[PDB]
Amino acid sequence: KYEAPRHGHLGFLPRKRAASIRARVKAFPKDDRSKPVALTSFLGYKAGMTTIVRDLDRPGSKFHKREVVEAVTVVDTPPVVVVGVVGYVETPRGLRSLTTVWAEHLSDEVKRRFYKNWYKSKKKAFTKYSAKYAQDGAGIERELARIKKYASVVRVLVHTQIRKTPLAQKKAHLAEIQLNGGSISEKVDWAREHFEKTVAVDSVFEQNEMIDAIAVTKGHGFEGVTHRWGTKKLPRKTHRGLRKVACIGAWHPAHVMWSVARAGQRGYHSRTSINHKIYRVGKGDDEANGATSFDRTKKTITPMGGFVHYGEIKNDFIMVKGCIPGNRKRIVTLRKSLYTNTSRKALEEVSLKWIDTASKFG
Amino acid sequence: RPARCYRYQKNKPYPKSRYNRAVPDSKIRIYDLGKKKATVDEFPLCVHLVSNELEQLSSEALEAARICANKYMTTVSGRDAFHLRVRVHPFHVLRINKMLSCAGADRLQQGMRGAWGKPHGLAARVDIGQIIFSVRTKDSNKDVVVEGLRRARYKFPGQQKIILS
Amino acid sequence: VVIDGKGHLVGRLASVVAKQLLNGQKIVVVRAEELNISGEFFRNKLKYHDFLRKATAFNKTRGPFHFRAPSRIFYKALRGMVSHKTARGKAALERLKVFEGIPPPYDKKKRVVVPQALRVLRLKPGRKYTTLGKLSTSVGWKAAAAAAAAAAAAAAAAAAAAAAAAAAAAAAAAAAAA
RNA sequence: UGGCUUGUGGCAGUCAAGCGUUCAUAGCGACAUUGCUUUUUGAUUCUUCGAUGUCGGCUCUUCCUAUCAUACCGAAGCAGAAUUCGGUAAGCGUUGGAUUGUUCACCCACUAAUAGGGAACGUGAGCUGGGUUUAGACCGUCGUGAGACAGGUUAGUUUUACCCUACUGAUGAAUGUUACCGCAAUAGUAAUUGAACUUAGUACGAGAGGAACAGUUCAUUCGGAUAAUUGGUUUUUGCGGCU
RNA sequence: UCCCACUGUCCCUAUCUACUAUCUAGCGAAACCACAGCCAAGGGAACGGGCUUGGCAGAAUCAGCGGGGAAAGAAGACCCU
RNA sequence: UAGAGUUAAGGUGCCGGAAUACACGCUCAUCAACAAAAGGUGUUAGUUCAUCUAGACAGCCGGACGGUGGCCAUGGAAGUCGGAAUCCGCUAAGGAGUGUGUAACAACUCACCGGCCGAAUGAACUAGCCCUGAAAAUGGAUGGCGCCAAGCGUGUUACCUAUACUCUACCGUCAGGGUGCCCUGACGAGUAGGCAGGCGUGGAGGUCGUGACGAAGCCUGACCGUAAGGUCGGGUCGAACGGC
RNA sequence: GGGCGAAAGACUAAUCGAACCAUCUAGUAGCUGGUUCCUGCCGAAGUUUCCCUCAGGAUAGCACGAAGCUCGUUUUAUGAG
RNA sequence: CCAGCAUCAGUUUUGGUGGCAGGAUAAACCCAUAGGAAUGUAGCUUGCCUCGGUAAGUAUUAUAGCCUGUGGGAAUACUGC
Repeated sequence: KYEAPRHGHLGFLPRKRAASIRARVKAFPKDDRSKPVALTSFLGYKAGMTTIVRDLDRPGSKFHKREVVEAVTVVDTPPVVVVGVVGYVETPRGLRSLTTVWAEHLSDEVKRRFYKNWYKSKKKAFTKYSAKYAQDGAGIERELARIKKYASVVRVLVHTQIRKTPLAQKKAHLAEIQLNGGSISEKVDWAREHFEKTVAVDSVFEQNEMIDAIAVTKGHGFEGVTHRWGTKKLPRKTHRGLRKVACIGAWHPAHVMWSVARAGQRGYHSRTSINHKIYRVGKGDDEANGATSFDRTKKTITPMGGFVHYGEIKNDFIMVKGCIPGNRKRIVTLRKSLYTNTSRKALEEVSLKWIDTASKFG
Repeated sequence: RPARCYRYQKNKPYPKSRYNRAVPDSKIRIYDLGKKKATVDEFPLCVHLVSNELEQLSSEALEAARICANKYMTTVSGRDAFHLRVRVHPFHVLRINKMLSCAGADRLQQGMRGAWGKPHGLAARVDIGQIIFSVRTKDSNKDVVVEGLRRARYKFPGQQKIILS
Repeated sequence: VVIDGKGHLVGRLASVVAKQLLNGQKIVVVRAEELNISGEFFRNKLKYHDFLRKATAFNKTRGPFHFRAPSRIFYKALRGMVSHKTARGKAALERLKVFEGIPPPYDKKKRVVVPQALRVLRLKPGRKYTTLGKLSTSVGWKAAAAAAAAAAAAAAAAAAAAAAAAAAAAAAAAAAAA
């Protein structure tokens, strides 16, 4: 009953498909016990990268404040629209509300979405898009919600506004998003001014915190043991056992556990990557790219031309030094970081020195 | 074979000078030690290391206890006021089996058949009541063999009961 | 028959509960954490039935499932008496559910009226002995308010008795003043 | 083969007289034994012929610590520091080549440095078939001989689609219903080290030497994230030559 | 065996391509018939999913993969009459 | 072969029926659950003896004396190396010495012994509960829950307990008295094996009896009770077959 | 038991170290396996002298089946570790 | 027709409770009187030290051990009712 060393990550079991295109995360990043109102996460779309030629954050370096080449995902963040701020409190059973406080006017892309009109799946009943529901009487009793003592974290059901980013569809992408803030009272009080229609981007993301890069990754294949775990080939490479593996079980006992080196789905969950440090926030048009060299390929920010398989960016973006899962077209969900490691390098803006602009190709 | 495995005896007697095709050599160096002269003369006090058990005190450990107590009793004097004996001898020649082996061997050496314990060692019998290490030692002041009976029963299998004689 | 598991030993309550469950009588035990198992904090540490070494990481795929809470001890413990094996056994198991806290506000068989044994006196007896609501702490037992609060719930039950209760009492008093 | 004992024996407690400058135990230890134990090394036909297929290594599927190294502590017949020894404690790290079939045997270059034990040593319907059960032919050694040998040499079969289970991915249905997502009563997880800037030329010393403790950065290596300044592929779509 | 140039065998794996797997129609094999199908400890025809206690174990369905039971098969290759 | 009447071997906190009983006691470690050499201020009892108001014993507090460096091993020996004499002194105590210290002097402490205090203390010897010696790999792994009495000894009491024990009847062959058989003794788990008894097919000397106004058969129901398998009855047949 | 050899008993209808087909032939197996109603009466033995004898069997030990009949508890001594 | 099981009235066999008694015996749940040996508690007096107690006398306040003499009590092993 031996062991051979840990080639590949064990605990992505089961390797379940992330059906919904936007990433979810049950364990949300807990409160900013500093900022009086925030959100927990936000929204993005994966677009492309640039080489930010700047200078180091770590100030005591041997080559301190030199020229530094760096990755950056420049993800488009249009602000999300509220349907209603749901006032989750407690009861003596559990995490149960009392009322929501609706928004009056929603967006336009609420037409096609609020349903589950898809084949081999359940509906919803005729809870369609909004008429004019509970907000008038509901807005005052969320004050009385904290007076219960039985009171929990108040949240807000949101939807996107799409075309603004170059993707042309008008059926919105849904999610609930938790409201953070100072205390339970404050994430209710200041969130009354949030449900009006649209929220702020800058409430959750302060410039130069960190931002944990969760999104939905690509489904690579039905990947075998070589790529999915990390086995080799045998150098004889004949017969049956080329890209196979050896042991799955063991003689004594016959019954093993969930470590075994088999084939199946790779990637494609709502997989969480850790503290990618936020570079800058730029609202409109600032940085460019497009340089005629081989580096890595096919995602170009305002060159001569545009991006391939996305569209040219004329919106409002947030720049994360690092990355975030998906590929082109894929809609992402940027969660914030609860444990912010390094000291916040805010107040002033971070350096942009110069950047190229030409073709990307020949 | 440690002396844990030279304890009891389903080895039954076999010890005569007539009927023996020659014994091996022993370790045994000297019997009476300290005083040769005084048995009960100078020494009205004794301790006997009386057996509880019916063991074979093998000739290996027999010399061992006696020679530890020989080397010890030189500090006080190399003929101090004790009389450490050897009594009952290896009369019996200790029969021990092996080289043995059934199939797949030189000539075949058996074990079961070939039951004869082909004479290897020598052992004394030190049964109930009997002692080897009788220590006739002095009345007043220098009694040294009470200590030297820890050093006697150590180089001896079994749990001997110390009796004042 | 509803009892209360409060301020005595664990095994000498479990035994008494089993003979009552026997046929199919619906005995629910209320409180597990205010019982008392014995042992040290040294030998009864490493191999103990919460999380330390043994019974939490104690499973296969088709295999066991234990606990790391002072609530779940008494539930698992009385499968370990009355087993699922016999038909009456698995039936008798469902007649019992244990609760953390005291959700009934009323006074049933609790302290003064209980069976025999139970409330052992430690004088000449007993230097070392544990308590289930100490042992389970650095095992994954948090969240005290949630379970510990239950005491706060039991309080509001008392309150309901003390009312109306208080009223019939004040009356009863005036009755004898007479 | 499995069982049994521990024979043959390994380890420790340890009788502790000796001998190391004085000095039973800094250290070395005559003489050996008692308990434990199953490793050197085998006693036994108990249990087995309608299969009981071998060794070193590649690859991938565990648990314990009889402990090499990382956290924490104490002592010396130890001057700081080099040197010497013992206790708490299993989460993690544990090299590259040459002699030799080969771990053994035996040597070298470094490096922070290169452990112990079991588990059908994962282990031939994943894998090599060098090590490893027959059949060309020769020599030594033995017997009247056909031929033999407790001695060596030369060539000489790894077939095929997993019934049931372990088991890794993907869908379908159960207290009205339900697109959409937060609790944490619980399940799975991640892991290491060195150098340099610099501390400090300070402690302490005959002389070589140079400790406590900070702030700062980064390089080996792993996984997840990975598509821009890198390196390459791109039969899709375009460009050069010959019959 | 030394020696010169050198080498996907490996370091170090990635990418693209032909054909199929997935999925579908038709006609239609193969030797082939144990009640049954969890694990840890315990007793034991002597290494139990099957027997003792305890922990665990639901069904409609398909794609996968080489660890056990020990497959597809012949009355063992060792070994003696 | 069956229901009662009475109890063995052995059990009663609980899975799972029966004391959370009674009396006395060491001990409470979860002891209960392996292990020697060799060893211990846990904790209790008995016996003998040193010791005691004739001032036990501890702590704290002193006198550390004169002869004197007594003498002698030896290169040197110094109380302080080895070995013997064995005192005087001042006769309310200091030995020719309990321990440390420097080659050693140089230096230091004290049983012996002094001074406060004022009651049971201490060595042996014997017995019991504890306690130290004791390492290995899949999930409790020296019980599931767990127990400090729901442990154990000694003394007692209550409840449970083998087709045996035991009541009486019944089943099997055989004996005796007297046929027809009945009374009735002793035993009756069972494989080989022998004997006896009973059920059995094809066939037949026999063959009458039953039959086309419905035979064997097919199929289905009723269906005695010694284990063996056979009579009656219903739907239906279109010629076969048993009294004796 | 011949044909045949530069040798390997290669070779001869997939059979060759003695082709194949048919008959005598249902050769034979001192060894192994399989083998059909019931109850009752009633039911042992694994021991031996002995064998060119050993998974056997003449004989003896013990109870089969059938007919006719058959104890001891213990008292006086005598012999032998 | 055997076993389980059967209206309604009377009776045996075996054991116990509860009440009572004989064999045979006298301790008791607890039983008289006289003389001699003993020694506990309350109260008083006297002496001495000290603020807290102690010693001696106390048959002359009240009561007893153990033996001897005289006199008087006395339900039960077993067995039956």
